[PDB]
Amino acid sequence: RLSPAARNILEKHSLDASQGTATGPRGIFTKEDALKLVQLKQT
Amino acid sequence: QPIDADVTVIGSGPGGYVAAIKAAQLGFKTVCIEKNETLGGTCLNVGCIPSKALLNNSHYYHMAHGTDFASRGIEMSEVRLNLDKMMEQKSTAVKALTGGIAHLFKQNKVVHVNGYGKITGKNQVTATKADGGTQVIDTKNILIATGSEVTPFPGITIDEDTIVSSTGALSLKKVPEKMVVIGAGVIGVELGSVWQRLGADVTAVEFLGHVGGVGIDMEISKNFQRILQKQGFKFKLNTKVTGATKKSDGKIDVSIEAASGGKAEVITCDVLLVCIGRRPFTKNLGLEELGIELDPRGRIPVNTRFQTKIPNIYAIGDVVAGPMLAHKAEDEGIICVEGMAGGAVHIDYNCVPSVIYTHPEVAWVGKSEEQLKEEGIEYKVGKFPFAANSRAKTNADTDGMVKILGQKSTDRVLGAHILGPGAGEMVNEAALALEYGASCEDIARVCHAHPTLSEAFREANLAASFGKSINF
Amino acid sequence: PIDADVTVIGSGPGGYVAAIKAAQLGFKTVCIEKNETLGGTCLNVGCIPSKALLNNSHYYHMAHGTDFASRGIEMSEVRLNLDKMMEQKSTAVKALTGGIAHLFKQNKVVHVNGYGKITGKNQVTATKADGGTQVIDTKNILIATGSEVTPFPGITIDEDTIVSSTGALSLKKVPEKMVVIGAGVIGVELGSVWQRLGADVTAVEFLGHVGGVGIDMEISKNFQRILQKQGFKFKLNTKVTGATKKSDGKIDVSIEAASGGKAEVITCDVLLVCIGRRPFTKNLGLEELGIELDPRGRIPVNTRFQTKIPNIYAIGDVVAGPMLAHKAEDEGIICVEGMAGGAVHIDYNCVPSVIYTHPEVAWVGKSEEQLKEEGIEYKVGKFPFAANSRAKTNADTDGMVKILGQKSTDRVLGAHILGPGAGEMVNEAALALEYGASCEDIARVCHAHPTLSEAFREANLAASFGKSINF
Ligand SMILES: Cc1cc2nc3c(=O)[nH]c(=O)nc-3n(C[C@H](O)[C@H](O)[C@H](O)COP(=O)(O)OP(=O)(O)OC[C@H]3O[C@@H](n4cnc5c(N)ncnc54)[C@H](O)[C@@H]3O)c2cc1C
Ligand SMILES: Cc1cc2nc3c(=O)[nH]c(=O)nc-3n(C[C@H](O)[C@H](O)[C@H](O)COP(=O)(O)OP(=O)(O)OC[C@H]3O[C@@H](n4cnc5c(N)ncnc54)[C@H](O)[C@@H]3O)c2cc1C
Repeated sequence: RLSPAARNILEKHSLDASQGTATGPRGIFTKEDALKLVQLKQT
Repeated sequence: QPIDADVTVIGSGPGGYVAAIKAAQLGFKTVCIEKNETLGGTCLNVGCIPSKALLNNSHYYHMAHGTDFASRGIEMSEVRLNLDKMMEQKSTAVKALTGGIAHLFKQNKVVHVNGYGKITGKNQVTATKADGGTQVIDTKNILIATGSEVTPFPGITIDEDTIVSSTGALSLKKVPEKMVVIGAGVIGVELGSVWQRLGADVTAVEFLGHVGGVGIDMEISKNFQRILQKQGFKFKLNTKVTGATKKSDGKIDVSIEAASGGKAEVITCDVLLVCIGRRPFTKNLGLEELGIELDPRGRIPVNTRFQTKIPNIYAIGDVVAGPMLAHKAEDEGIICVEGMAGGAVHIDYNCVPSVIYTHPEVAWVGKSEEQLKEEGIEYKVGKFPFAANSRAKTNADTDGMVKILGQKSTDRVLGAHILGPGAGEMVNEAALALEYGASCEDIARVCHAHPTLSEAFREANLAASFGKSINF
Repeated sequence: PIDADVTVIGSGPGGYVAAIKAAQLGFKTVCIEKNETLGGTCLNVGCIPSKALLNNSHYYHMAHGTDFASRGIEMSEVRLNLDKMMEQKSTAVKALTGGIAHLFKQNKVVHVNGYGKITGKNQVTATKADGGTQVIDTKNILIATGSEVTPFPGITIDEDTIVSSTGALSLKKVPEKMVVIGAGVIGVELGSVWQRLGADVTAVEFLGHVGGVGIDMEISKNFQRILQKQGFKFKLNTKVTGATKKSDGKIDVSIEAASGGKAEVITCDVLLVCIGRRPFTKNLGLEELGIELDPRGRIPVNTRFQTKIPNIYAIGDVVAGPMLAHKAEDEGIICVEGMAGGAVHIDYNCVPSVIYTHPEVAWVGKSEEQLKEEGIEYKVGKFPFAANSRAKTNADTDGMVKILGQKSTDRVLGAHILGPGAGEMVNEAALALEYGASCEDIARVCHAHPTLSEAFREANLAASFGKSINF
């Protein structure tokens, strides 16, 4: 379950949330998770 | 004396003005062209705004003139209607909001060009003023947001005097004794209710068998209709109009029949409101000489980035497919411009809410039971009547309910339908939940302020999830 | 003499909700109430009756004042039939009390009428008026005895000229002048009600802001400013030294600066005393069971709402936490669930607060002050209702939405709304916080146009992206 914006961020950088891990309330892939992948990739 | 820019937007309505502003805020040298005297388009000048204002004022007039205020100890001499003053409040709000967009343009340095826009080259648009004045704009991108117009009814000529479109209906000069409305969709029901409250004998005639337009949940539509009829608003569903005639005394004879033929009858009225629908406006935009062909409905085909065939020319809002709603046009205008700057562009239309601003209000988002059944999706139903909600009962405004549709096994919220007090605002909590792929459980968990109408939404979700609510 | 699995003492928001969920989870349940009706404070002399008067007085003001005239709704004269207005309120209360009743019948939750006293770790005894008594043996005991009005030292409330919120809600006539002691939520709502109905009202508050605890300061000051414009007067940073009944039935209230000096006297016809409320645990048997209340008179509980005796739980107004009806209900639910073997959480930073005046005020999460105090770095997003389409079309533009988000994670820390629709709008915020939403998340949620909620969307946007579209 991607959070809106997390979904927006992942699309903008062509990333698949599977690559990361959801760190948000009740199994949500938050805007922080999305950014941790854009970072922990373009790192 | 040409001028240039990165993005030129044709149309200053919900989609257009919001796109122009966002474009500028993204750095794009932006221009917005508008042929009418004011910005804001349909919604602002003859749509959402004026209609919500008259809906608000007529609702209050009804509360004071009827038994509501008396039931609360507010006793009055004689409640009189000053229609012109009621029209003035509406006009003042509209004028303030139009002035606001002009100011928001200057603030974000969006260049406002007055005139009729016409694409005269893949990277050029020519605005022509009424006086003949011309202005050329060479642009990298062109954004089409020309919106919509009233769909005429074959054989009946709207003149905005006794035969009106929604525009003429928003400005009548006196309460008509009797009014007939062709079409019981959102716009028709709203305007019909406005005049019914003010004293008109109102009847809406509709081809289909339900009111509220496309997508409305059937149970919701039927309950809504029952309430409106109890208010005095009449309906002739599964009925076709075969023609209308102006009479010797200024009245109008509208001839009708059952949709399937037969049961012919005539109903006479002082004002005939025609609102069977609205359609994409693209008149002399120059789309032909550019090879941009419309679909059968007259819309401009576009991809997920809102690009037309010619990749540097986009289209959004009422002029393209999807719900013809203001917020829909705004979202598209926003993601389109963000898209021009490399941003994502995926927009889930299943999360666009619909609202009918009558009283009771109706609002919904997601899918109706009919759609779930059509897609063969197995589901659970959660219902909670406002008559069981504290704030609603305290306010003595208890019509309707909140109906939640959940995926039979994943308890995921599939649809939220609201008929009653505050439906309009409440549907946004619903929208946000869908955008998060919420489950009935998720919502049921959230602590909602007591007493609030939203508790009906929370509890309907609990009844779906757990199978029982607390207060019902 | 009967028995059950769970016995709840008190049928208010926390009590009756807890009782119903219990039977709904298979627990044989009994609920005991001393009053003639169920519902507790909120339903009988609290939330409900006050919202009814706020609603009615607001409509009275729109019709009696300039609002309706500006809309073409003309009336030669508009007058108040207070009895009738009071009747609408009580008709509402009575309907809702019968409702709780019916809900107990429906969920087979047994109702015992009497003052309940915990006579043993697994026994509760209730005593009626006539003198009779009912013995209740239970494995579990849930105490949701709630609260009572906090009295003011030196001034005795008689519910005549000197009333508490209970008396203020049933006044028999509009007082020519009224003094309110305490400018918190309850005081501001009740004083606004009477100010609209025609009373010359003044609230005296020891603290320097109206609204109670936790309310954002900027929100509190804008709110105050609007109420004063309405004619509601305030005496902040002021102490009430005493009050005296006068020859003509009026009341002289003597006041002076909080820090000292500038003594004055204000005469009124009715004195509303509402400096606070406190947990009610009188003659419950706790002093014998070894249950030691904390200083403020509250029952100390743990995460599972357990007391000293693990089979005895306390929820709602009797325990710490915001003394709100929904807070009481949430606790009563998670407690019962935990009892049936379930986890129990409740982030009190997600329990909203609403002020039902007009403009309304509502918020959830943290205020600017709490953030500064906590050392949390943040950013601010504000959107005035004056720029919100629906607000403007309705010609009801007071206020704004203010969003607070972390300077770096863009996470939503708190939301404060002052203006139309705040009360319902805060619940969209509560949902957003429960998902750890960021400002961008909300800004990217499609909101219907035109709705007041667009103000919330645009505020989250100005905070997330730096600027909104319409302002
Ligand atoms: C009576 C009524 C009530 C409504 N109520 C609601 C409601 O409550 N909620 C809701 O969501 N929707 C409502 N709608 C629909 C809503 O108004 C439209 O969905 C919305 O305006 C679509 O926005 P748009 O920007 O695409 O187009 P529009 O706002 O229709 O038009 C944008 C602008 O394009 C301009 N334009 C067109 N061609 C040219 C050209 N060649 N050169 C220059 N300018 C041009 C037009 O003059 C116009 O100002 C209502 C509509 C009506 C008629
Ligand atoms: C004027 C006013 C307005 C308010 N407005 C709001 C508002 O808008 N929003 C909001 O959230 N909160 C509001 N509140 C507060 C709200 O009413 C309380 O937070 C809520 O009632 C707490 O619920 P409770 O169940 O814990 O306790 P209560 O409802 O206070 O009490 C529960 C019950 O316990 C019973 N009881 C106690 N001891 C015994 C015993 N020994 N035997 C039998 N029965 C017993 C009492 O008689 C009572 O009925 C308002 C309060 C007042 C006074």
